[PDB]
Amino acid sequence: MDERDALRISREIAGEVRKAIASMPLREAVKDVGMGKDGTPTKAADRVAEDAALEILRKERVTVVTEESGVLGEGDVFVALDPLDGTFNATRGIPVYSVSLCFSYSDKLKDAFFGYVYNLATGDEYYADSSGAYRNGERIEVSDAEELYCNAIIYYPDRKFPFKRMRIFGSAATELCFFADGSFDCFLDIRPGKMLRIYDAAAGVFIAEKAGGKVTELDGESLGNKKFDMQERLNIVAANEKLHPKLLELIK
Amino acid sequence: MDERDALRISREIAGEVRKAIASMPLREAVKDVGMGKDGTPTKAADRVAEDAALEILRKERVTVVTEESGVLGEGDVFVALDPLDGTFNATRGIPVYSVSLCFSYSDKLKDAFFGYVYNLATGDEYYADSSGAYRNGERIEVSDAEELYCNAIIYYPDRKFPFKRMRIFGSAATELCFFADGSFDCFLDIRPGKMLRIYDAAAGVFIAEKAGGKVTELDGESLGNKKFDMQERLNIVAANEKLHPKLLELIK
Ligand SMILES: N[C@@H](CC(=O)O)C(=O)O
Ligand SMILES: N[C@@H](CC(=O)O)C(=O)O
Ligand SMILES: N[C@@H](CC(=O)O)C(=O)O
Ligand SMILES: N[C@@H](CC(=O)O)C(=O)O
Ligand SMILES: N[C@@H](CC(=O)O)C(=O)O
Ligand SMILES: N[C@@H](CC(=O)O)C(=O)O
Ligand SMILES: N[C@@H](CC(=O)O)C(=O)O
Ligand SMILES: N[C@@H](CC(=O)O)C(=O)O
Ligand SMILES: [Mg+2]
Ligand SMILES: [Mg+2]
Ligand SMILES: [Mg+2]
Ligand SMILES: [Mg+2]
Ligand SMILES: [Mg+2]
Ligand SMILES: [Mg+2]
Repeated sequence: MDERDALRISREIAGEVRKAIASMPLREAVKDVGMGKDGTPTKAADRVAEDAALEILRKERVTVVTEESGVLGEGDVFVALDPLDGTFNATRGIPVYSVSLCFSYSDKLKDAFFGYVYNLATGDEYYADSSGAYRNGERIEVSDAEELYCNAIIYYPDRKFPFKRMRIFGSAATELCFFADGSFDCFLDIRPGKMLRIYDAAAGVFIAEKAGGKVTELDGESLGNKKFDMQERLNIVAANEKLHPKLLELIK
Repeated sequence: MDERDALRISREIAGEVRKAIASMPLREAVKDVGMGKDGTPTKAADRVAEDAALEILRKERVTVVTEESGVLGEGDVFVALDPLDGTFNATRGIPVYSVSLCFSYSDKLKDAFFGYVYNLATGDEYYADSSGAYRNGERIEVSDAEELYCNAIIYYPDRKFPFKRMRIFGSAATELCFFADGSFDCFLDIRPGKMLRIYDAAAGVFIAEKAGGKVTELDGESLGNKKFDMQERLNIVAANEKLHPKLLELIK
């Protein structure tokens, strides 16, 4: 499987997940239907989305690490799948949620070859491959902002900060892309619990890097050894290479 | 002018604002075109929205307090107009922004008779009159949550807090409605600078009250005396009666 196969497969998945979600009424979608393998409830919305995605992915030689159903399959290509990221938004009719896919040539993030985030509410398509990062077919890149007085997405502000603005939308996959295209100057999940799972962030990180962003853990260590398994957890500091170290110092 | 007149006029305005905005490309929309009478730049998108709204409002015996153009007209009915609230979002293709209108029989919020917020990106319609609060025709009401461990919209988190989730979408008009319909358990703008302007909050406050929410200033004081002028500024604590005082204690 190569980066063109991946785009083809992801698009097909985005299409089916969109169909499934849309043909579900809010009152039915918000319902708890079971316990995710991740340890959090699976909403009906999560279930229908994962089903449509898994239906397509089983026809491939891959191992899938997906939020509601855990690890599936045997292949050597590894796929981190968030079938529905921003489920809380989705169930409230709030239009920020996406299906997220990252593909890797091993169970570690450093071997990622394709990242893909499709906003299921707006239809915006983000992906990145060896050629670069795209929003709706157009090349994107991170902003040139050098100042801490900038536009930040941050989980969670636990003190007074210097940012121009702070936002929290409730979907890291999509929010990493907001950073990837330059809409926001930086992205930060600095929650002490390390809440981010591999499928939440893998795609977005990959896209943001292709878009020129520097993306690390809290101390600035590489994300390269982050594993595609249910146990993996992440803190993230993303910014252009000039803003990035200023952020590291700010949270020290 | 009564509460049915206001509904008719607000809907007409929403339709025209959506038309005006949608007919503009992001690259043209995002441009600074002037200085608002509020003291912040007016984007192209802000200007075209305001123009559409003012064409319809100039034909009524009203005084309009609007963000980009300031105070206008001489009528005894006062209208707080945010022609585009969430402009930052709108210019970035982020689908959380609205046009906001509160109508009052005096220049003080205590005499408000109609509240209206129309999401320009999703078409959701929120309003409230003497009969209650509506989302897209359907009656709404705030959540019953009693615990601080709840779903919060808060500007801005500046210390560790007890909430289940924190969200910041960048449009208080819409976010006040998210609270009004129970999607979030509370809404807080506690910024030291007291940043909210009358047209940012008036409608949303009105709708949220009709929905059962208790909505006050920082110290629990009434909002009734808040004036429909450019000088007015607000901090907000909104919740159901049970949750509200717990929040007041939390932020002391
Ligand atoms: N983004 C796809 C459509 C989809 O994935 O739904 C395309 O451009 O064809
Ligand atoms: N991840 C939760 C929110 C949170 O706990 O940050 C959600 O479903 O949105
Ligand atoms: N998924 C959320 C929904 C809610 O808070 O009402 C939870 O139960 O934590
Ligand atoms: N990463 C989790 C937590 C959050 O964003 O609140 C999610 O995307 O929902
Ligand atoms: N919400 C209006 C339509 C609009 O204002 O655009 C209606 O119910 O017809
Ligand atoms: N009102 C600003 C955001 C903020 O200062 O919170 C904007 O949306 O442009
Ligand atoms: N309206 C914002 C836009 C931005 O921050 O890029 C500003 O005041 O500059
Ligand atoms: N633009 C956002 C935030 C702010 O301006 O304070 C609002 O007014 O709702
Ligand atoms: Mg789950
Ligand atoms: Mg998910
Ligand atoms: Mg997730
Ligand atoms: Mg302005
Ligand atoms: Mg505005
Ligand atoms: Mg506003």
